[PDB]
Amino acid sequence: AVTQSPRNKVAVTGGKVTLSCNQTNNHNNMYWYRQDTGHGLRLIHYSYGAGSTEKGDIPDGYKASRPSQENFSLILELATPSQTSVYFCASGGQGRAEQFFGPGTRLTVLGS
Amino acid sequence: QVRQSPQSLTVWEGETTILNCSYEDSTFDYFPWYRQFPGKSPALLIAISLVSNKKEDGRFTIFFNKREKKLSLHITDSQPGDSATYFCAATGSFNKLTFGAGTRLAVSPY
Repeated sequence: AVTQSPRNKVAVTGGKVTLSCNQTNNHNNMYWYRQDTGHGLRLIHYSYGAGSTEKGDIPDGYKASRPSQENFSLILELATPSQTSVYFCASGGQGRAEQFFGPGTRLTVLGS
Repeated sequence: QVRQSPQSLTVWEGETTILNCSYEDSTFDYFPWYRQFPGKSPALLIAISLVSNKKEDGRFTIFFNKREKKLSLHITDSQPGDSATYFCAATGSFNKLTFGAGTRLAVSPY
């Protein structure tokens, strides 16, 4: 049961903005994707455990923080209309690579 | 990387739906498929490992071919409601999936 607190987020270009995740049911490592009609799921960082953070396929332009299992936040200091998709958080923790996606958070970077 | 040829599809509440996938990294083992329902999050749905060459779970079936790294999931009696985006994922890392780009399908009924 993964939770994406705010479903609709908006921001002005060049403005810090964070995306938080929470997961009832301890599933050690979490993730951080961005839905973009053209290329699916596409991951940007993710952590193995509480204090870890590892780059993904789309790192740079973002920053990730795993303050402590359960919650996992993805930070965007200095927004950009380039990062105006849907951010999906997901957890998991066994072989088979079964990932559990949250409901999603739509981000619109106003600017231009 | 992963590729899905299908991309955007429509079928008659009937026929078989075939969505194709492909990958290159020979490091890859085990490939699950996820299906996203319009306006909702992705969820798993019928996965396979190169060990075998087929897997069934209802009308959902995956056909896998070793080199010439092609994979393809078949939906039988493609019914409306099966319309989703259908993502093809591949891997080999113990949870962590490298995702394809998906192929949105919609089954017109009646």
